[PDB]
Amino acid sequence: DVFLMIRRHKTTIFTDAKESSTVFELKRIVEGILKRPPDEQRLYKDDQLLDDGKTLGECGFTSQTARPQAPATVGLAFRAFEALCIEPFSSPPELP
Amino acid sequence: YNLIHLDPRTREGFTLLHLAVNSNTPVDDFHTNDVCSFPNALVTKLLLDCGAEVNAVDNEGNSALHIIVQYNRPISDFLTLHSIIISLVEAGAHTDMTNKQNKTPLDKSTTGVSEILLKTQMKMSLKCLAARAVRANDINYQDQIPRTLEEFVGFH
Amino acid sequence: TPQEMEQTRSAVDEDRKMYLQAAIVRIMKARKVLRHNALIQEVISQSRARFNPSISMIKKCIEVLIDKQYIERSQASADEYSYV
Amino acid sequence: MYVKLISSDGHEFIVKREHALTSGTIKAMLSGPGQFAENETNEVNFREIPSHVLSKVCMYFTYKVRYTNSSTEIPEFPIAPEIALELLMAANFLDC
Amino acid sequence: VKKWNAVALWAWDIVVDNCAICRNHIMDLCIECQANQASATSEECTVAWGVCNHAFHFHCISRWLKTRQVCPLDNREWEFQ
Amino acid sequence: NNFIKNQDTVIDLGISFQIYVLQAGAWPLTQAPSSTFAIPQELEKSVQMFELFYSQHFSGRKLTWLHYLCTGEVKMNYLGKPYVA
Ligand SMILES: [Zn+2]
Ligand SMILES: [Zn+2]
Repeated sequence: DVFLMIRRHKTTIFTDAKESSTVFELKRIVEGILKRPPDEQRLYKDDQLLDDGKTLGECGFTSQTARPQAPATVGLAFRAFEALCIEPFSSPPELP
Repeated sequence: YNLIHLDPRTREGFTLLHLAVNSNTPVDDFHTNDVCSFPNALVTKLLLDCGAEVNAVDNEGNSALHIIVQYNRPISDFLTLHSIIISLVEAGAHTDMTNKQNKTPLDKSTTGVSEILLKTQMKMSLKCLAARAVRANDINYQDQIPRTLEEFVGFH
Repeated sequence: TPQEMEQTRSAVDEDRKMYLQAAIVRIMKARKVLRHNALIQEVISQSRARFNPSISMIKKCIEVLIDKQYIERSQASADEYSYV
Repeated sequence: MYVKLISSDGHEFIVKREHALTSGTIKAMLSGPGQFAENETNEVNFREIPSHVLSKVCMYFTYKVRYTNSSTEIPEFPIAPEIALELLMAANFLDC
Repeated sequence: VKKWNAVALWAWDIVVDNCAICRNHIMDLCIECQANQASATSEECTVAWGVCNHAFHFHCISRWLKTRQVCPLDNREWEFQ
Repeated sequence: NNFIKNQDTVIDLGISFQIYVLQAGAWPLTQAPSSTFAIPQELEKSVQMFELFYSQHFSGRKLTWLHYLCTGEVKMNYLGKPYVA
C-alpha cells in the first residue's frame, strides 16, 4: 500500500499502488487514465530516472516513506523523453 | 416534546438531556433508587427520539457526549454506556466539539472503555480536522469565514 | 464423544462449586454468624430449584471460602461460622 | 473510475471516483446535467479554490478511503498553519 | 466457493473478560454484592484496574489486597490505575 | 445482504452470505486449543466486508471466528466441476 502523486505540468494524478509491483502496469494505468500512447511515459523520482524493472516500493519510496497524508512527488515526462517541467502549487497567503 | 421545546436549564446550564446523561443527577433516597438510576440509556433514547437538542451545551460548555464519557463506571453498566453513546452519535452530536476549556471528549474520556467506544463511533471529517487545526493554531477567523462556519470554529 | 461428555460433567462440576461459593456468601452476608450444621440445611434449601448439592461439596466450598478470607470459624466454637 | 478536479489556478487533479465521492458537493457536481459520462475524466472546474487546497483535499480523500474504519492507531493529518483557514472553507464548500 | 456459511462469536471489546477472584464476568455483580441483593452497594461495583492490565471487581480487589499485595495471576505487586 | 448493495462501489464478493452471529456469553460452544486456521483467500474478502459492516452497526464488538463449526460449498475446478460438494 504505497501512495503516489504523479505530476506533469498542471496535471496531478493520485494513485494507490502495492508494496511489490513493477511500474509497467503503473504506466499502463496512467495510459488508461491519460488517453495518450503508453510509450511516452517516463517517471522521475526527484530529478532521477527510475528503473522500469524495479518495483516502485524498492525504487526508493516505501509505505512508511510515502504516507497517504503526503505521498511521493514522482514526476511524469512524455517523449519528445522531454524534460520535467512540473508546475508547483501556489503558495498559501501569509498569515498576519 | 412540549417540554423540550422550551429548553429547561438548571443552575449549571444543564439541559434536560444532560441530566439524563449525567451520573451526578441527584436521585431521591426512597424507592426511586431502585428504578430510576442515572445515567439511563432508555431516557436518552426517548429524549433524542422526541427531538432533544443533542448539541446543546451547559455553562461549562460540556456537551452530552462530554458528560457521558466522564462516566466512572464504564463496565458495571457497559450496556447502558454503549447504548447511550450510540444514541448520542446517531442523533448528530459532534464527537469533536470542545468545551470552554478546549478539551476533546476523547481528551476528557478519562477511561479506556469510553475512549475505545467513542473512537469506534467517531466519524471523522475534513471540516472537523481543519477547524481543530485552526483553533490550535489560533488564527484570526472572524470576518474571514462564513458566519455559519464561525459557529463551527466556535465549538471545534 | 464420551470423553467430551465427562468434560461437560467436569465443566458443570466447576459451575456447581462456584454457585455453592456464592450460595455460602449469600447466607453468611445476611447473618454474619450461623451454626455449621444449620448452614448446610440452608444452602440445600436455596438450591432445591437447582443442582442438588452433595454434602462433600459444601465441605470443600466452605474450606475454599475459609482461605479466601471471607468466612471463618468463630473463636468461641468451631461449629460457629462468621463473615471475615 | 477516475475523476478530474481543476483548481482555479489552472492546476488539475485526478483521483479515483470512489475517493471523490466522500464529499457531498462533488457527488452533486458529478451527478446532474453535464455528468460527462465518458467514465474517464468527469472534469469539474472549481472556479474559486486555489491549487494547494485542492491538493490537500485530494490527500484527505485518499486518507479517508484508506482509514475509513481500520488501523485504530489513526495517523494525524498534517495541516499546515498557512493552509488552514482556507482548507476549512474548501471543506465546507465540498461538505466533506 | 460458490457459497459459504460461518459462525461469529461476538463479545464486547473490553480487554478483560473475567474477574479471576470470584470467577465471574465483570458485567454482572460481584459475589460481595450478589449476596445482599440490590440494597445500596450493588450500584457501585467499580471495576478497578491494575498496572499489569489486571481488572477485577472493587470488592474482589479490596479483599485480595486485604490478604496480600500480589496480583492473583502473576507474582506482581498490586497497584491501582 | 443489502449493505453490499448499498455500498458506494459495487463489491461482488462472489459468495452468498449467510453467516450466523451468536453471543459468546450464552452459547457453550468455544475453542480451547489454538487451531489458528488461516482464512481462505477466495473468501477472505468476505470477512473483511463483514467486519466493515459489523463494526459500524455494532460498535465495540470483536468477532472471533470458530472455523470448526464453519462449512461451505466446494469448488471442484480441478475436477471439471461435476455437480456440487
Ligand atoms: Zn470478582
Ligand atoms: Zn496482575
